[PDB]
Amino acid sequence: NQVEQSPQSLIILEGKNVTLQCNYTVSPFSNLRWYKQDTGRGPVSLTIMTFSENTKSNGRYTATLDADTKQSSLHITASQLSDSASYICVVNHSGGSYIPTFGRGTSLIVHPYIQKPDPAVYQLRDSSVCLFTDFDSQTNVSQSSDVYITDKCVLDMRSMDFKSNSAVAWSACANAFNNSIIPEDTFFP
Amino acid sequence: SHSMRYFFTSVSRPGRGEPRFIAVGYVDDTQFVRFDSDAASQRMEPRAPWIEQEGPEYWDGETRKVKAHSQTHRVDLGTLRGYYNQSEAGSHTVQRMYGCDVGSDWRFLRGYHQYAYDGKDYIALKEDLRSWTAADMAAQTTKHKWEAAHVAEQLRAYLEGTCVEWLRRYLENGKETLQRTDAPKTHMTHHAVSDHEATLRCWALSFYPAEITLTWQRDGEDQTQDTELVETRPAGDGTFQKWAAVVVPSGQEQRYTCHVQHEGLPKPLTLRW
Amino acid sequence: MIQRTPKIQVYSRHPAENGKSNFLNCYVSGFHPSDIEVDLLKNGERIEKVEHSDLSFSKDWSFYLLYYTEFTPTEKDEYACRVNHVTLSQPKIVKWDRDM
Amino acid sequence: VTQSSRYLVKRTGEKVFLECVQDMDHENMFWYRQDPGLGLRLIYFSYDVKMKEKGDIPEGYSVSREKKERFSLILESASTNQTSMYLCASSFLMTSGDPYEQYFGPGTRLTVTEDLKNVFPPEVAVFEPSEAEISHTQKATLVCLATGFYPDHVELSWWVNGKEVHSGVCTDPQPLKEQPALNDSRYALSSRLRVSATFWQDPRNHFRCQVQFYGLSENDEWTQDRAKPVTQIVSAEAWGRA
Amino acid sequence: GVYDGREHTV
Repeated sequence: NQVEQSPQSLIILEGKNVTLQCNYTVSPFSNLRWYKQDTGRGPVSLTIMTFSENTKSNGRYTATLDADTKQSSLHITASQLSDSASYICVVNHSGGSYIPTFGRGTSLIVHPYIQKPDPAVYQLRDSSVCLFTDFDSQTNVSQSSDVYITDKCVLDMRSMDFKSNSAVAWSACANAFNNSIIPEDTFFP
Repeated sequence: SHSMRYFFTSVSRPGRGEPRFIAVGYVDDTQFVRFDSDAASQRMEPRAPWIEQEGPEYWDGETRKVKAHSQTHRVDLGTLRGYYNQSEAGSHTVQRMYGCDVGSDWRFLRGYHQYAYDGKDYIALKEDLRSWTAADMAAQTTKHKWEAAHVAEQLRAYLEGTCVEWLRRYLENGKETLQRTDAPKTHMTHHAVSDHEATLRCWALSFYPAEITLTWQRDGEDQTQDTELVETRPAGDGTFQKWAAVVVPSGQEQRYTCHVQHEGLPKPLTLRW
Repeated sequence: MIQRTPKIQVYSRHPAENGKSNFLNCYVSGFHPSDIEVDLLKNGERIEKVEHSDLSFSKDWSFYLLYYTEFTPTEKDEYACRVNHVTLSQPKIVKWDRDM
Repeated sequence: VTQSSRYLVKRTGEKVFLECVQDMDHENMFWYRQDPGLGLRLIYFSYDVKMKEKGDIPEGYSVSREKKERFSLILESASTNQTSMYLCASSFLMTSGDPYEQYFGPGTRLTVTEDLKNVFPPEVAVFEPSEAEISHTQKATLVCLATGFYPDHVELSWWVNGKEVHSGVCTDPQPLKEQPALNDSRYALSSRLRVSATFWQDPRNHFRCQVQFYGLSENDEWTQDRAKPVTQIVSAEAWGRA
Repeated sequence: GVYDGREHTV
């Protein structure tokens, strides 16, 4: 490759400022673009930047180019869940190919600020499924013997301005989430 | 300070024949590429030995781009004939020159994009690379079209940026020829006719770059009254030549002194008979 | 439309001596339009081996070419360059002077 | 810039034709594939009509560009190693427009499997809010499970009174491999819908989890005993309780 | 290297 992005992924708390770095070898150089890509979707252009363009404050996004050092940054001020996406750095060689050079992307996951954590494990029946919810973003849960466990997941209620993490497991609900690092103040049946 | 410049000439041919299109690229006073529309290759070709280093990807890409220039001009020749209401019988020339100057520090200094029709300035980018300067109503039509399509912006990016990066790459990969300065091999030849007068010829051979100054003096006093200078001319081996002559009374030969100023000299030289 | 007549210079790459395998030059400059016929003559007959530089132009849009070839000059040989252009009624010949 | 289909499942050794069309008069057209870790990689590049250039990974693929508005990707013989996200794109020539403004299609999820045997639709189930959660948080979280589906081509949607609700909703980014050991393993996917305790308690409100599976068409052969695993919606439901 | 950007006719 001739376009490296770093880090390969980062998990930031919402309201934190984030920076996505991009180093390129492509020489000589014509233009650099920053694409935003949500899962299953096409890339959507945020900024294009020529040598004769350093800086662009496009709302909460700020793109920066240093063509001499072959480096670009994409700053995002006061991050929010909607910023969660893959951010691709694409650079164009001046040789005549008209085939752009893609970075492999960076995964930004913005976790919500759980100010009132109320971690609890509840049991739901078919109309056996266990629901870990209301835990704070510092807590870690991932994909899992006959006991499947899901990745953590953030849901917004716009009407009530209330955000909550949640994970699920299936084959007692105490049995399922001793595997994970559950807080000491977790409510159970 | 160095510069990279491309020169594009496209000449319309009446009836049968597409326009003759010739393109050449210079770094300083050294030609490195050509494209001829009448060439058997239909390819961008090297001139200097150092550019030959470039891989297939460069020659394909340069050929592609330079063919687009040739097609752009083919259409321009047509449009201009329509703007000036000229015959299909008539033959006409467009010339396009662009490039960038960098300082000693290899940073951007000047960019320029000049365009001519029948040996006359048609339209040019100003120094600030934003507004255009037209010569007539036809060029003003082009100016309005180029304002609206935001052309200045698109060319500026190349001139301020990519142009400078191409130049650096070439200075770097062709250091042994481009960053060299060959000192002028100077001598002097004596001719006369009876007692009527005497003539000294201040030769200056095998030097690069081309910019040079050959002056004559009489008792340390600059003389331009009875001198004959020729235009600096290429030897063809990458180097240049020049000679200044002077007419003097026979016996005064020693009184006259020729001063040579050049980049690749430490101090300006001085010659007598 | 302006048309400009060329300047002509005939000379050798290196200072000639009888037997010294050299290069004969003809430098045509300051002309427009580009279309130009240039031959290098030996004893008033064209040399077939002649080659030219790629067409370029200067600050005034005037064109310039270099027409050159190898030659092993002798004493009583007399070389010259022949130039014809739209601006010339009759083609112009310029004889190679050794000291110019 | 559009693409033939959004989801494809195919048996190995089938000649697959992914089509890409644009009415934007673009000369440049691209066929990319996006795999996790590698991002986008160029298969083929058609510069203008009736032109072709090998990309980073041309092997196994051919392309047709007879018309300008259509660029055709061809899996000469399908194989598991061609299971990928396929993205089309189109820019101009320098002479036509901005040559560097690349426009992308929506993308196509193609799973190649050695045997369409392995294609199963999901079994879907809604699980009702805990009475614990209600009295504890004054809130009610419905969960939904889709299980035993292959390929990984599903769209989960919560419908409340026949309206697609987007808020109070959470669907696993990845689905789980049911048997991580296999490479034709069936998948699982959960999703949560959360509403006020009073809204769920009201028996006037209908809750439905809808999973759109993308499987075999009517054009595909089927010899097996069980129902043809064709594209279909599999739903589970629940009303509020007193 | 030849101008790689957009071509505009007069």
